[PDB]
Amino acid sequence: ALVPMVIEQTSRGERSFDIYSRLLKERVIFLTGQVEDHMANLIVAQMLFLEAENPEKDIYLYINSPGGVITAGMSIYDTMQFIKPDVSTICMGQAASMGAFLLTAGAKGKRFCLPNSRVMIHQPLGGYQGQATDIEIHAREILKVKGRMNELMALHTGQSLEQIERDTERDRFLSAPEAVEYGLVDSILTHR
Amino acid sequence: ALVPMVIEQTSRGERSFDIYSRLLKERVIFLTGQVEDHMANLIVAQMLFLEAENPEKDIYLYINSPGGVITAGMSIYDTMQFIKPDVSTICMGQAASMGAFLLTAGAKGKRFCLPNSRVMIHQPLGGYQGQATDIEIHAREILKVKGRMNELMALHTGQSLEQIERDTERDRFLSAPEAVEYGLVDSILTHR
Amino acid sequence: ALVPMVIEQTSRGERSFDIYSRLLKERVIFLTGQVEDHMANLIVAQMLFLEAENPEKDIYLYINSPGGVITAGMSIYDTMQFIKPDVSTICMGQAASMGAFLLTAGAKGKRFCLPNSRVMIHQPLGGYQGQATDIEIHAREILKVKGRMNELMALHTGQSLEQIERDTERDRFLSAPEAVEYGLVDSILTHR
Amino acid sequence: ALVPMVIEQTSRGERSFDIYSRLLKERVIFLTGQVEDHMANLIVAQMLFLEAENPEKDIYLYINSPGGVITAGMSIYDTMQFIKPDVSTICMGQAASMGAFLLTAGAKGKRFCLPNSRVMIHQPLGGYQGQATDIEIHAREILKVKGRMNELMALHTGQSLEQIERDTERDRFLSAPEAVEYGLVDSILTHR
Amino acid sequence: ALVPMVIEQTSRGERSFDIYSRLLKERVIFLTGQVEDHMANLIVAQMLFLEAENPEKDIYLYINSPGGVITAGMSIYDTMQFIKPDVSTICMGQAASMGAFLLTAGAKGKRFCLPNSRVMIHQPLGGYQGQATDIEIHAREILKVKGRMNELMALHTGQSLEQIERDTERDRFLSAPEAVEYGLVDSILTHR
Amino acid sequence: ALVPMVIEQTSRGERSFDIYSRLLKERVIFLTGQVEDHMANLIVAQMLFLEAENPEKDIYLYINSPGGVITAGMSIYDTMQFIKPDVSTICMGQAASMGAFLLTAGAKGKRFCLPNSRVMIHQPLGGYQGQATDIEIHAREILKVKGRMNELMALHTGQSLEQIERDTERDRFLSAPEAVEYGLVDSILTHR
Amino acid sequence: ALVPMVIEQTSRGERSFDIYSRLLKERVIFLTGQVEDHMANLIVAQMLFLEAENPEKDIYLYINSPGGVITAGMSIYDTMQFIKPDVSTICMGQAASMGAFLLTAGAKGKRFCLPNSRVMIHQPLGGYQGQATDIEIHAREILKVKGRMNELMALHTGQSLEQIERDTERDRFLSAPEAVEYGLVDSILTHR
Amino acid sequence: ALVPMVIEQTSRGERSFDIYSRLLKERVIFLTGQVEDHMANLIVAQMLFLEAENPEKDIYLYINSPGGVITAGMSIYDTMQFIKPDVSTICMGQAASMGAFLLTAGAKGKRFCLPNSRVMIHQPLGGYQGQATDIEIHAREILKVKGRMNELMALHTGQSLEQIERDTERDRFLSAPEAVEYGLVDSILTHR
Amino acid sequence: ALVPMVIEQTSRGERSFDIYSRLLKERVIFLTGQVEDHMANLIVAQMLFLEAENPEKDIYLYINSPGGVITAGMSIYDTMQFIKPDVSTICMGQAASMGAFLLTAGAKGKRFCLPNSRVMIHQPLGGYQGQATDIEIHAREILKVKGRMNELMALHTGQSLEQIERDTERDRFLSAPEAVEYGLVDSILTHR
Amino acid sequence: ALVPMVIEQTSRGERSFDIYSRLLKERVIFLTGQVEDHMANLIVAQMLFLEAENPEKDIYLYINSPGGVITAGMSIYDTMQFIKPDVSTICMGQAASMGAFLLTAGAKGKRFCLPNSRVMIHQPLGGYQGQATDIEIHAREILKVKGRMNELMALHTGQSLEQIERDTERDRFLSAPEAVEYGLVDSILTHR
Repeated sequence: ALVPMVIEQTSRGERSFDIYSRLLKERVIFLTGQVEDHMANLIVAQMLFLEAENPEKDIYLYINSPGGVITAGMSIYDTMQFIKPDVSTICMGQAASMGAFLLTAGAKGKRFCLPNSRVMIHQPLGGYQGQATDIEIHAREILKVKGRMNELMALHTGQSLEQIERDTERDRFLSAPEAVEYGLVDSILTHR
Repeated sequence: ALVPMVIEQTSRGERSFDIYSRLLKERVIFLTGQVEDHMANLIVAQMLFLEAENPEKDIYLYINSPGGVITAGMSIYDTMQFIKPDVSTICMGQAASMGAFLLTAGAKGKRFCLPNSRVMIHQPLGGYQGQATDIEIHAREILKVKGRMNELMALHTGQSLEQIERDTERDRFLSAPEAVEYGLVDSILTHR
Repeated sequence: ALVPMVIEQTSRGERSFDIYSRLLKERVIFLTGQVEDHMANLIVAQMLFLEAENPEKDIYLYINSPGGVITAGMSIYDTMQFIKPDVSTICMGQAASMGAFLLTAGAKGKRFCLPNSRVMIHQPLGGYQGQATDIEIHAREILKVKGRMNELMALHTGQSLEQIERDTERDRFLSAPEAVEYGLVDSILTHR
Repeated sequence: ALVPMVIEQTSRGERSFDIYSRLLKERVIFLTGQVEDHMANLIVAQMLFLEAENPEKDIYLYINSPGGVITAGMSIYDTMQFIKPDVSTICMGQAASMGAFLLTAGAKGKRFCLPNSRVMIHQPLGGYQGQATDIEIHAREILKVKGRMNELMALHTGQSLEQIERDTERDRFLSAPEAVEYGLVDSILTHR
Repeated sequence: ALVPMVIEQTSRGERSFDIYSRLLKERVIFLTGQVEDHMANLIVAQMLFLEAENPEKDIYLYINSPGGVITAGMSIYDTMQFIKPDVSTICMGQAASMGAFLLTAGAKGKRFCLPNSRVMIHQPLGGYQGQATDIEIHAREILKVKGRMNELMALHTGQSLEQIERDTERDRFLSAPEAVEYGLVDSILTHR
Repeated sequence: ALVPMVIEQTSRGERSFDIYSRLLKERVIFLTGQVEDHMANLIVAQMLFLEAENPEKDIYLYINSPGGVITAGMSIYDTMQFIKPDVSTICMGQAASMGAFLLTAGAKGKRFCLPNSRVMIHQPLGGYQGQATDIEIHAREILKVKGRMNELMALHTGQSLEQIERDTERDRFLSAPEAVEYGLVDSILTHR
Repeated sequence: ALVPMVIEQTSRGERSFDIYSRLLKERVIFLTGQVEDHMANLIVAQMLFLEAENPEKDIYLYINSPGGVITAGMSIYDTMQFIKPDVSTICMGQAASMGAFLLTAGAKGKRFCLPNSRVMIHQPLGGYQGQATDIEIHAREILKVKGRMNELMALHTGQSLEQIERDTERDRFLSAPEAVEYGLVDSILTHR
Repeated sequence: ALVPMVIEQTSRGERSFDIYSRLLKERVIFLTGQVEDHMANLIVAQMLFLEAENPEKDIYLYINSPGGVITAGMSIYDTMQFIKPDVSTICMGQAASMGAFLLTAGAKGKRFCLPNSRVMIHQPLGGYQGQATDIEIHAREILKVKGRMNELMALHTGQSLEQIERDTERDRFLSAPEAVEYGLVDSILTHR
Repeated sequence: ALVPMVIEQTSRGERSFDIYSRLLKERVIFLTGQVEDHMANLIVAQMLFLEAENPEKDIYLYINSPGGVITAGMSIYDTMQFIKPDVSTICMGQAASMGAFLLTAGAKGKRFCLPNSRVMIHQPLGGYQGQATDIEIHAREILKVKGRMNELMALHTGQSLEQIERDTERDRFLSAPEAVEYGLVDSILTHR
Repeated sequence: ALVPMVIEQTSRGERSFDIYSRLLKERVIFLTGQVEDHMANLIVAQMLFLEAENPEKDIYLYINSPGGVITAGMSIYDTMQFIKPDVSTICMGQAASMGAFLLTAGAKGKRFCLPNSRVMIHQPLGGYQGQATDIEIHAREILKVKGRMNELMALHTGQSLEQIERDTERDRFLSAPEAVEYGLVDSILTHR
């Protein structure tokens, strides 16, 4: 019973559903832990599934994540922009590195975070071993990636590009009220 | 049978339910072991689930935990303070560190612990490796967290902030009667 | 087939039940292996369930275990004392250390053990590493626990406190007839 | 609950399927992780299954993978060309190495990638230990494969063979707009 | 969801089968990965099952494998020859070593491979440690096996025995068109 | 040459001694690295040897060390106090923990440190595992040692005892000028 | 001979020394590999030994090292400044990090490097684990060291302090001509 | 006897030196195995020692090595160019990578190799992990080194710079007669 | 005493040499173990040393070794062919692979083996991992070496090249008299 | 003092020799432990050394050995037969396997063993992994050795060849009196 069962009444009222499936039914998706490929593929499958179910309703994404692989994370980034319905992202716990990136990518006006949460941002990491010529190729690609993400942060936050450039040089930590002022989230949820 | 099944009768019931799901129906949630992200993620889902079923009834949270990750613990804390119904926390076994933190966060007047339990509190731990510049950044963040945790302790317990500041310098152990006197819990359950 | 199925009859049933669930239904709980947090947590859930189904009948606890974590063991102890129906404990195989402690915690007149069983008792173990200041703090806490466990032994067995302290300095082994004379159990079951 | 369940209505409505089975029903297949033999044996079974279900409709293949074993990739490669309905390949995240090989192999006019994706191509890798005579045999086989892979790239992309030969000498990275101009994909999906 | 489910309508309409069972029903068996005892044992059970289901219809065996244990593989070989209906083998990906051996053992006129596949053949491997007397016994046995394997290759392929012996001295790789000319397969499948 | 040889002339001039023996001859002892039993024993043998050669002349002890095991360190301390000639201690690099303790134990008026050195002091560390009874014994002994070390610090430095106790609760770092003002050393050497 | 012996004539001519001792005799000291405590201690012993032999003659220090422990490096630095004769440093191979620091510490007008050498400089690294209180203490100390390290660079190179701070934020590599222009060395040696 | 002793007569005849010292006396230095810091440091000492002994006589350097660290190899190179007597290099066994570089650095007209030797040349290897900004710094530095090594090859061999760049793209193996035509060596030694 | 000392008299009788040096003095060199770089390097030094001592006298090389790395072995081979005095090679125990190669390279008429010895010959081994292009480069170099080694076997033994080529396809073992007939050695030593 | 020094008087009397060198002087050689190549090589060097010293006097070889590699051991065997003076072998402790082989190889009439020593003999051990073709080559190679070892045993002991072959199929143990009767040794030593 790592994951409990719940029961809901309908017509027949017989069906029971793993608590996470019960939430998927209500259009709630959770993103937790490291961002990698298998995890991300599952999240994308859930979004495509909900898009098909009802193209006219919002999807709520709950984020609590330390970061992860950029390539994997970008498949979520693009799915969210490609599917028709809005995705509203809510930050709880933490949204760091790639987690923060996806958090700001939610529908404008619908980006919210709980009051004791933390958001942290920073330039991408990477590395390589090989011949001097291969090193050059791989170095150029990571720099292009850094530049591209810098452009997307400016687009979603409203900050100038140069300001974004300075702010990601070293780990930058933001409290929930700062994330609001900075422009990463629109508001802080407080009480029901 | 790591987890046994139980049987209940209702309308046409029948229906068997893993003993932990049987208790979820009674609005009982257990929090045990280390506080981490996957566990915490699941508890939050359970609280949202109960909040939706009946916004007007109390949720009982059983705590028996040695401590854990602060970020994960804060996710739980913020949900408890958001959802409409009261959460009544009961400490059994131990509530140490972050576990103690969540124990006192329950609804006022409803924080209760069993007579042979133990509660322990202490300032947060952490660390880092890197360039002197990055060490500075990370040191500032841990100090801010320490400060925030102390304010929340003072708020929930009624102690002055300085008293909280002195008492968490080193591990402080409290017996159940001491937790009551100090202000971490309101009362001790004895016999039905 | 690690755990076999059994079939029972009722009205319409039939009904197949993991052999351990079949016994939970008869108000029988088994406690085996090391006492720890996850397992203890489950024992507690089972006792609360049975208490609700029929507050007027006894619960039988079968004990066969080498010992374990005191904190986890205390949660079981407090629940046994809190709930309304008597809990009758039966020792088979062995009841050592924390296992022996819980054995004597059963309802008076209802503590029974099988004739070739063994009971062993001893003062608690522990340890620590750190600054001399931290060592003192932790040393005091273990001594407080030792004192508390002795009080409870004296209370439940009828021995004076001084006698309990002398007898637990080093491991002490008792045969079933010795446990009866000493006061840990009330009687020995032989043949039906 | 690693994979959530979804419920759909039909006549009776008794349909409960893991989200991936639910999407197979809509003719969507995902390819993620390394390309190997057990995985690229399940994809083949799924494509054959869909071909029979309806020989006149498109199959959608989502590709997000770093590369893999050429043999495994080739059984997929040949099945896609053999079966009657078009396979439309969509690149998300990354399509590197053998992953890119399969991406370009989809139906003409239907090869598309999301805007922040990456495609990377390069000559095949391998190795051997043994007698000089065996080394020669194995060296020849890998060179034949390199030659064959280059012909297939030229066929599908429209580049001359010599241009393909010059571009795969070292890891070549292409951004989504570059893949379009180069000829690996036909277009970029933007919004539904 | 490692293996997806598929639904099939009949009379009443309730059929849910793992995709691999769905294909067994169509008389398709898949042989992949290393050939060993447990897997070989399952392939034989499936063939006997189909033989009984309908003695007058062909069985299709899909082969994609690097090789394996001769002893285990020979139990598949003998079953294929014993049973009544023809077994048609199709090579995809690769058929190396023992894989190639089983490939050519299918019904004459029905051995077919896909165009980008590879087939590789070689003399058997083995080894031993022990006293000089034991080494001799084990050396003789492996040589008898080499002899028997060559006779069967010559029988099924039409090559003279001497030609088979020369060609298996060292790893020999054959492309799909060569396998056809050599006589390992009868033809190459192209498009539906 | 992990350690080089040097040549000096006396009478006949045939003197080639390892560089460390050459300096022992000038009544110079180097103490570096962790202070543990085998190494400390050698430091003591060297001091006894020098005392015998000339009871009226000073011995120079160079200190550069991160810490030690205390017991070993005390045998060095007591020897320095017991032998007749003054031991003048010089701190280069660092003198932490036990190293700092021995540094201040040098003859009054002769404690000196180089200008870019660091001195750090703190209360002793330790630990134990066992029965609650043994834990008590070991905890008492470490506290007695802490007390004794503080008395010796106050004696040698001129600080009040109360001040020493407060200052060793947490690691305290002192720059060379701070060591002078505090009273750990008498002066800073500058240039010959 | 891991290290060869050489023969030199004097008076009787019976002189056979380890080539490194032969060079110590010419007032040549080599500093190579990581800078740590045991090796640094030896370098200091050699300099004291040479200072005693002839206070009026220059000592030559050859440097080829990647870096090391700051504390160990400082004991070398202070001895060089303390002893009377000029120490002339020569860089061959590389002088990185702490090695670069010691290189510039040589007598003004006598710092020289070979033409294909490399010099690299950066801010110091460090780290720590523990209670938030201890983290603060250790973070403060590393920052103080960083500050001290910048003052000495500016002192020896003639650069302004602000310029030094900017230039050590991230590793900066200098070719031999750059080291001269920047002021780390006075000149480049070419041919005897 | 890892290394044997040999006897030679001068005056008194009492000379028994390790065979390698015996050859150092004849101005012969051997460079074997990987080039690294400690070994390179020793070669430099031998070369300086021989220059002093007799500035007018050639030094013979035997090379047999697979390659090594560029920095260490460069300190050898600079010494060869700095010291006054010519250094004649002779290659036996192999001179690969950095080993080949040093081979060509010998005095013009005196570079010679044995007839069955092999010489191999290639571009520098390296790598790095860290932030995109740090990658940018290190990648640039390895490219600067590559450029410098190519200039030195062209200078010593007489090849144009463009020709050197093309030839070091991938491992290039040369036989002794090829090394002569290319210009890495002046001639092949045959028989005494 | 892994290696014993022996005493011999010349003039004053003061000669005590390691038994291996005692035999080096008689112009005897032993070759045992694998032929690698460091060991081969020592043999070359010994042969150069003996050549200088007396250019007109034979050098005896005892061979007992299982194999080697070829490159190191070729430096031994070239030295034997360069130095003026004949080298007489004697095989005892075994001369396999590279050992056999060096055995046959000795002076004609002076190659001899003991009667119970074994000689074994085979084509060279090697391997490589990497891009298909690099595999091709490395795969060519190993074949050039195979070619050259066969050319030298034929030259020294008198066998035709075609015959050598056939005989080294697989391990070929020869007894002492067979080696004589084949032409690897000139004769068998029997008794003094 | 792993090995002690001993003093002897000769002429002047300045003689101090390791105890093993002292015994070599008396023509005593010890063979102990496993037989391998580095060890065997030393024994041969010692025997060649003694043969030269005095061709007319016996050499004593003490054997105490569990066995070892035949190839290495045969180099001792052949040297013993080649050199002019008789070699007398004495067995103490044990002479097993190859150790027994060498024991009987001593001069006829001079093979002696101590009364509680034990001797054990058995056919050769070995093994191989590879292609069936290589297995055959290596298997024949070990059988030839078995045959040759059998001939030599019969030659030295006087047993017929058929008897030797029957006796070595399984480990055969002989007490000292049986070794004498069998013919492995000539007699048993008793007391001086």
